[PDB]
Amino acid sequence: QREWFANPRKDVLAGIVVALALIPEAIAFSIIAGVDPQVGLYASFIIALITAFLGGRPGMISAATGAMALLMTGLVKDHGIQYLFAATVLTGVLQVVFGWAKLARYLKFVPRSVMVGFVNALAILIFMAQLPQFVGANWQMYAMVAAGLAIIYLLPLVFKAMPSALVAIVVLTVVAVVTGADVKTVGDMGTLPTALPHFQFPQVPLTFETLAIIFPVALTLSLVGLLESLLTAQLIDERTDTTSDKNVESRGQGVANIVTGFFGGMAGCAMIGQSMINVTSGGRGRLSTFVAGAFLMVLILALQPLLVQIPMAALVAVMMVVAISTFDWGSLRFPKGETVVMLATVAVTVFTHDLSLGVLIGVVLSALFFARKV
Repeated sequence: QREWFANPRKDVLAGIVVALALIPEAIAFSIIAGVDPQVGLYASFIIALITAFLGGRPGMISAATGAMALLMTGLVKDHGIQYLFAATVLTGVLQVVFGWAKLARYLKFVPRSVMVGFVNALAILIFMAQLPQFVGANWQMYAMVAAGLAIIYLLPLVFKAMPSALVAIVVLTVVAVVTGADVKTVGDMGTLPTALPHFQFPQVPLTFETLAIIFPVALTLSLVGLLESLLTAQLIDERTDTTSDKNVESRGQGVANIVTGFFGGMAGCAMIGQSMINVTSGGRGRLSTFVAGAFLMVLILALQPLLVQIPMAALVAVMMVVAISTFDWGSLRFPKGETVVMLATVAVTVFTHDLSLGVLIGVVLSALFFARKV
């Protein structure tokens, strides 16, 4: 059976840390995808749980990332936050289908140009998503986001193994509350969780015509999620040692997303950064991810009235730096076609504000170049 409970002392702690790092991610990504923070937090929780029990690679955090959100942001403003639920259920179904058929090894065939393009487009789309918080501008917004970047970039050279983003959020919250600053707070953008996720059958989609409109986004969500899970897995593999079956990982991902969709949640996948922060801080057990999700839920339920008071400048700063962390690649001075693919995805996503379209043209372009090679 090979199932363990080794190193609880470090796993629990690591889970706590990455949970504290997980809250603002889910809230923000929820706002970016035009939906309530509740959906993102729920998603992170239940996904972390189910992956903790059925995941392939232990110590890998699967919660809620922009890589999923920016693919649903178009589905929510055209059909609603609930066609999203259907799409997440179907996504999980496609993932357990992908795992049952044992097709993970084919993920290598996916062009690097398409992937790097996806990453770039993703990041700059994050940065662009932070812009509608500046169109209605009070100088408190500017001052607190600038001081946010400042404290995030200048404090950690003096401090230790505790996030500068944590200090940023806490300090800016305390300030905004005490000084009574006039700025938008998170509680305005959407409702925050006040109870446990209840079984919400997607009462909002209807069979076939729904299928015809959620199948593409479920496909892209599934593929992106399995890619993310694959690379995150392999990086944890390199960091330590494992013979992790990526098929089992894909299945766990699938089931997770399925029940997530059945409990009023978003779509989720593996998170590189938080998995790395986890393994670096001593997390290498399933209890790490479990405690991540659980302590996430407990803490967001605990700080709820304080949570809704958190100023939007702090979170827009955190997103502002997560974008920067995501984008920067090797801007090479190389195959013209591949560069063409990356820049195509980037430019198309930038112009249309649709990540799915960038992915689509990436796929078809890579296919054309392939036909030209073959």
